[PDB]
Amino acid sequence: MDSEPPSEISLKNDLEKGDVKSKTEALKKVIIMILNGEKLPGLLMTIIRFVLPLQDHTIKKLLLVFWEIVPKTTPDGRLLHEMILVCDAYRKDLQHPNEFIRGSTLRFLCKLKEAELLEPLMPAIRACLEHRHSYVRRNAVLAIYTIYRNFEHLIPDAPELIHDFLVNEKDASCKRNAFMMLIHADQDRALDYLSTCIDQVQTFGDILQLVIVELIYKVCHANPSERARFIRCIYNLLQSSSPAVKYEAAGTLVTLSSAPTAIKAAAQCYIDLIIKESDNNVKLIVLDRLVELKEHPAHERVLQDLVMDILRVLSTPDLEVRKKTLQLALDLVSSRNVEELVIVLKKEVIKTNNVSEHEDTDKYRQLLVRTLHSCSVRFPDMAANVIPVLMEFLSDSNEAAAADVLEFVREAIQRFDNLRMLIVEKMLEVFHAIKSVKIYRGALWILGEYCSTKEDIQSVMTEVRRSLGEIPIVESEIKKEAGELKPEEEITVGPVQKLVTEMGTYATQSALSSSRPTKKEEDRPPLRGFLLDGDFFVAASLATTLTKIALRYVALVQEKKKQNSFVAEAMLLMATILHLGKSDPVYAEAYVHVNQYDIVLDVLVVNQTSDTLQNCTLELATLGDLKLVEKPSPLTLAPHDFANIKANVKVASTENGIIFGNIVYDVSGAASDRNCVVLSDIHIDIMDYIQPATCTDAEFRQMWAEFEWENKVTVNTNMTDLNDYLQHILKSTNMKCLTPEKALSGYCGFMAANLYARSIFGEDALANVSIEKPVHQGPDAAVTGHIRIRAKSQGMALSLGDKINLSQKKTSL
Amino acid sequence: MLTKFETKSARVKGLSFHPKRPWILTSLHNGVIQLWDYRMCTLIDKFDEHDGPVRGIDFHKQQPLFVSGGDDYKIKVWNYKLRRCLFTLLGHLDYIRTTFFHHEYPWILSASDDQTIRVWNWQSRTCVCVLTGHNHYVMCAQFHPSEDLVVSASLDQTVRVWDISGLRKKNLSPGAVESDVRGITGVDLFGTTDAVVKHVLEGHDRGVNWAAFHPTMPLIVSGADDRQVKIWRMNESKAWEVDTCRGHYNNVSCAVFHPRQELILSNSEDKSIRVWDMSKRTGVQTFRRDHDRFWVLAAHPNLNLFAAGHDGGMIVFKLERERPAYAVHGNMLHYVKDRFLRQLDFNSSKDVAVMQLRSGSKFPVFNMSYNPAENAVLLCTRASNLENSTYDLYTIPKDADSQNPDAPEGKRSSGLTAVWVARNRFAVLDRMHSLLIKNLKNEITKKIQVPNCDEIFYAGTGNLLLRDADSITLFDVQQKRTLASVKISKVKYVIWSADMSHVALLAKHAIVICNRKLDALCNIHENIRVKSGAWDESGVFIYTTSNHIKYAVTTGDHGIIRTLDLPIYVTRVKGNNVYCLDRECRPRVLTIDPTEFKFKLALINRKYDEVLHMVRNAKLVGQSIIAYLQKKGYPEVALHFVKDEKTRFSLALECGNIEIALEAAKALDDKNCWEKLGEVALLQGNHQIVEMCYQRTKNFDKLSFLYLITGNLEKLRKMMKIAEIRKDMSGHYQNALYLGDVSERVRILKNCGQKSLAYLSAATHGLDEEAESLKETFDPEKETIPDIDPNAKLLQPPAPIMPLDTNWPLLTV
Repeated sequence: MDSEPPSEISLKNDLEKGDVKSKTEALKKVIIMILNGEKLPGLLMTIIRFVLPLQDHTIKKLLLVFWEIVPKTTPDGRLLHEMILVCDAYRKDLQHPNEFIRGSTLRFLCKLKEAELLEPLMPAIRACLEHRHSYVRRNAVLAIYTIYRNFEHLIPDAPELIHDFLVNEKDASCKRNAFMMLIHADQDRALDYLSTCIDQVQTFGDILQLVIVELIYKVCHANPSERARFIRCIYNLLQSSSPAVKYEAAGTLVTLSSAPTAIKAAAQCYIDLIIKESDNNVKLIVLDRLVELKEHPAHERVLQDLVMDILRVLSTPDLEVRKKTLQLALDLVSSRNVEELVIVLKKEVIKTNNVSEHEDTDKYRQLLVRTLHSCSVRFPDMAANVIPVLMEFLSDSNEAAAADVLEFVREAIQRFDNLRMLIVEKMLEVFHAIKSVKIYRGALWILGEYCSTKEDIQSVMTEVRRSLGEIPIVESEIKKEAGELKPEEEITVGPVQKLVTEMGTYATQSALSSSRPTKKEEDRPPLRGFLLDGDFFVAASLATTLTKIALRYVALVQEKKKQNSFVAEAMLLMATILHLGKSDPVYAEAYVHVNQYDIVLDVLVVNQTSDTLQNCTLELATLGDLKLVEKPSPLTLAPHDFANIKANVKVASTENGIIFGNIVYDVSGAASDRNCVVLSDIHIDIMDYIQPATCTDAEFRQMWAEFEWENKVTVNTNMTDLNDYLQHILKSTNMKCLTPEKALSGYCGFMAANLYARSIFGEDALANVSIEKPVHQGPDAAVTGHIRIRAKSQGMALSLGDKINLSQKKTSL
Repeated sequence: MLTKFETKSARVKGLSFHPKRPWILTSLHNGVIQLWDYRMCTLIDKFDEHDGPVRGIDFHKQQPLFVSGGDDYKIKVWNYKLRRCLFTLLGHLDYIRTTFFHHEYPWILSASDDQTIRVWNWQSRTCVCVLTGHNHYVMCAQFHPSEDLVVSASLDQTVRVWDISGLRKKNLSPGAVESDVRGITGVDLFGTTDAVVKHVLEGHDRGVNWAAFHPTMPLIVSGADDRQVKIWRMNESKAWEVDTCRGHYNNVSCAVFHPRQELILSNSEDKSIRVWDMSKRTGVQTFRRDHDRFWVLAAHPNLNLFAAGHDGGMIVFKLERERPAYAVHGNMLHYVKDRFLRQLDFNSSKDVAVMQLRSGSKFPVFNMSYNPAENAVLLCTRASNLENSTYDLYTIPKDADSQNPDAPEGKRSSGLTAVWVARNRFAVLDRMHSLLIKNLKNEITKKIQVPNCDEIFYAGTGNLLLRDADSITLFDVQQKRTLASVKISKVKYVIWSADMSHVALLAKHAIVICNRKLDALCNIHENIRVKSGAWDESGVFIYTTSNHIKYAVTTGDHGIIRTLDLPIYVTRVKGNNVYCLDRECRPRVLTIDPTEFKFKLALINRKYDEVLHMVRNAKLVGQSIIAYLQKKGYPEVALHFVKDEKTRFSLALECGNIEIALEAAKALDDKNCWEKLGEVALLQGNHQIVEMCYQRTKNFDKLSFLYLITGNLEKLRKMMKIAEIRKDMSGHYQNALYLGDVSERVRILKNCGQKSLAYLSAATHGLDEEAESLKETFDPEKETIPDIDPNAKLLQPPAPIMPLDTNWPLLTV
């Protein structure tokens, strides 16, 4: 009988039957239905009658079982007395020669904090005063303590009965087996006795002595219990810069992340921390101790650095461990992050050296070039390293492989003015075999800026200019680029001037030069030719032309703040980006009142009628996410009764199977068809059910992408900013205004709120409230705001859309 | 036709409509019976009462029960509230096809396929009667709304009308003493197979499977095994009244009358359900719903919906109206037609209804419209949207078609539509499907007029002649011109004040009440759109927005007057009463009370003495009397209710006299209140009151600071000691400075162990001896001269004021 709540009639029958097995099974079936929480008092006389005196342990044990989980509730066969049918003949049970029945009886009897059993539990310590097992003596210290807990904090429970009444706790210390139920409030002499016992311990018993009294002067003295306290005590005597090298903490710690890569990744972190405490700049974070595994002697054999190499990773162990490991290389050794990121990047970025680090997918290659290159932009020393490695990247000599390479290096030159003169000659080489945009773009920029340095350019450019591949974006990049630097410093059959001619043709003009350009018609609609066409005031010469622009870098460009940079090593970053970091007539009148922060729905129940409505009961219901914190409890609604009855309200619950409308309120009365009527007290909305939750800009952005929010409305009374009406109203449809999606200035400055919720509707809810408050001569519609809304199938989107207008209720009875 | 309900259950042999409630029972061939709340969508019960087909099903609503008959050969009675079998009885010896319940005593009738229908009395031991005649199966037994007679449809080619209180049927010749039944050729030929004959009816269509009545007619229609339906008079057994409806293709299981339409609805065991003309008695149209065969039919005796049972399940289907146009005059609701004929007026919480003569509608409603003075009703008839029909005007208090044909009142004339309009006796009509104006020449206008025409909009309903083709257009009195057009969001309704000059329109929050043309007088405060609400011409606006009728406002007061037990629409407010009718159109009325209204009419006119009487438990709530009256910043209302320890606290800061605060603060059992009121106290000016508070919040150090500022020296010392012990070094420390000598610090600091600080303080005052004591007890060296003096005079003259600022003067207003 797993859980069957109607079966009590059969149990009575089964409980006495003249067959002992049946009786045991019955009583067992009662236990299992109560434990789940089901019907049990009908049976009581039957249950109690067979078992009572006997020394036959199994039925007695079963009855003994049922007296610690419901004795108080059941009363057919027990009623209320001092020597109840729980203990009257269980004084026999306590005083049987078999330890088990006595012991069991003692154990339940003393366990209860019952006051209708207080006297019978007190000399119940007799059953276990003699200690036939470790179990008997432990059973005794726990039972005396449980007696002490049960209203006997004074002389009824404190001395000895004949050996224990609160003194097993003392005795246990010096006896062969220990266990101290003495944790609080008990004899001082036993506490003292436990200390002595630390030495003459029994190990289970030591965990009991130890919860009470901890800290040792020793190293130990033995056993897991003492050992477990000991690592706590050690952390005290050296708190300083974490544990560093984990103590006896290490054993539990592995299981704490049994799923399976995460342990190594964690372990790797600690091992890296431990090596050294470095400068602790941007991603140079290694704490713990400065010297404890050093770094870098030149006589150390086979050195520290061997373990450091693991941390430099491509994936060399698996991805979770990889992400931890790349950060960890950066963390022990660099200048900041820059130094070790360049080494690390050199390995990752595409080459002709190894083909286990090159790939023909263009974005990844490109990104890897940008990561290597960002290190230079960060720190100078890296510029010198980067440029020759970049030329190796080029040497791959696939159209695309060159292409990616050329694209970053060209950015680097914008930063690094006439420093990378050397690269230009390498960069031209792979520009001729071509099937893509990227190669043309980049090459034309290097060869263009670099012209003073070289003289090749008609020849290199011209094979490509009459070759094909994909050429949209090529136009833009060649347009600003081709002439640049020194007015007449090249010549192969086209000097720098031919280049300016070319540069202009490629931009949007027409001219025979480099055997004509591939295309002329520019990239995306805004860019066009014209700016540059106007430009080249002084023909490709460092002055105030293309050259200027080329040998200068747009805004601030420093660090790895992503200003001509990309922020570490490209593969590690994907993982970091991913991390969102999300945090019968009846009359009612009613108002909601709050006194001393108690929120209640006031209801007055009125019988305007002369007719009888007796049988009157009042209930507030649990609909779904609405709940009663206590229904109105008066038996009112009688002939010409006016009553004030208070129903307490909650807003947060779990969905019930009954209707999901406004608030259900139920009054009952006389009638047999409609004994229960549902009638209303004032408004509560569907919106309550939504649950508020919040987003950060990353979670908002991810969800924006994840599912559409095209749906918009413009809501009146969003004249005001985010903070005022809009927040308060948004709150009531369990929403909250978080992070921005705005871009403010002297022409821009709609207030933008990123909203989130996680509705109990199988959807989230998100929105952006844009408040069109004029920051221009031509506003949208002046003050008002357009709320762009969604939910996960946009079923709550709509709630956001209208619950940001207005919202107010009041009455004054 | 609209599908209200459709649940696939599999082959439903029996179907019955509850006459009390809008419920359906179905008995299935699968042996399951189900009771459905078809409007609510909630399964009431489900019983497998027999293995095989259960062919008959009935409601036994005399006490809240359902009755079923199955092929167990029994009529069983079942509880729908307790789900138990109330009683079981032996109907017959074969299939119970249909069962019917007597309302005389708990007698049950069962019709069987063993050729008898019997009635059995449970209450006693008796089987009271057996009604015999059939020679082949009584397929169905059906109640009329009177309980005296029943009809049975049997497949021996007859319909037998029975008496249930009678032995079989009940009749006796007054022209002879002999039995009505003749077994010989008389004026008709039949056998001897009855006790007597009251009415043997034709059923010839090779046996009639079912018979049923229209709720208000003696006429019955029967569907039979062939492919015809035959309509019979059961009240005379005429054969000059019986017409045959032809359409079906195979054995017609049933045919019953549609209560609410002038059509007869039939269903057959082919695959079609066919609808029949009830003024022509032949098939108007055939529908296939492709659930295959239909073995049962049902027409609602509560005139709700209509239902037919099929071999896949059953459907209850809808041919009814939703949201009808209406207006209330003084005690008369006038509404546009809905099910259950004409009803209205009276009740206030019951879903019962009762009749009064106030029918605005008494013929197909092309238009129903009130006079703006409310003295006539215009009902436009003979449908059409061509250019002509008829319009009949009725008098508003009690309505006939014509009142007298010899009197100006109740006349009729032609006009496609006619609808009343302002000037309060006028009407405007369409009689060419243009806007024509109507006069009669004095009194409420009844006579057709052809002058004046327009070329915009198209005739329909209204109350000011509403016409639509893209908007709701109000038309003028004596001008062809459009008076104005309204475009707004609606909840499917148009709400009139009661006078039909004015109109209320529903908007995004609540409703707005407006005058003639579109001019907004005010907006009803309430978050959501109300279902309906009406204004007693202006001022007292009463509305429904849920299940309760509450006043938006009366004289600036706000109240919920009372709740009803059903959702409802306000019919309008004309008089003190507000009258309501819902979708089904059951009435509720409510007297506007002097409950909530008097209380706040009184509080507004600053009467508190009046207001105490006014306080009743029909309007007490929690915050409109006992805590709403704690909402004046110069307490007035606040003074009156102050019973809550919080309201008392509040009251005190709003005056600025915190003498009451401390006590409320006390009774709020809280420290925070004492410190905050103490601060307010310092603000009224007096520091005695501040001290007491601040002392018990334990801000001895704030006090220490306050105290020279206040100019006490005695009190300042008390603070020093009781802050000494706390080691508040910006409490105990203060006071020594503040008195002319520093000695207080010296000891406190000694106890802190701050010997240095203690010496410096002491030494400077020239208490070098104490300074030395501190040095000697602790580490010496007192010689050192810090960035502060270590021995330069400290003396201050403490507080020149003789009366202190604990004794700050006050008068208090």
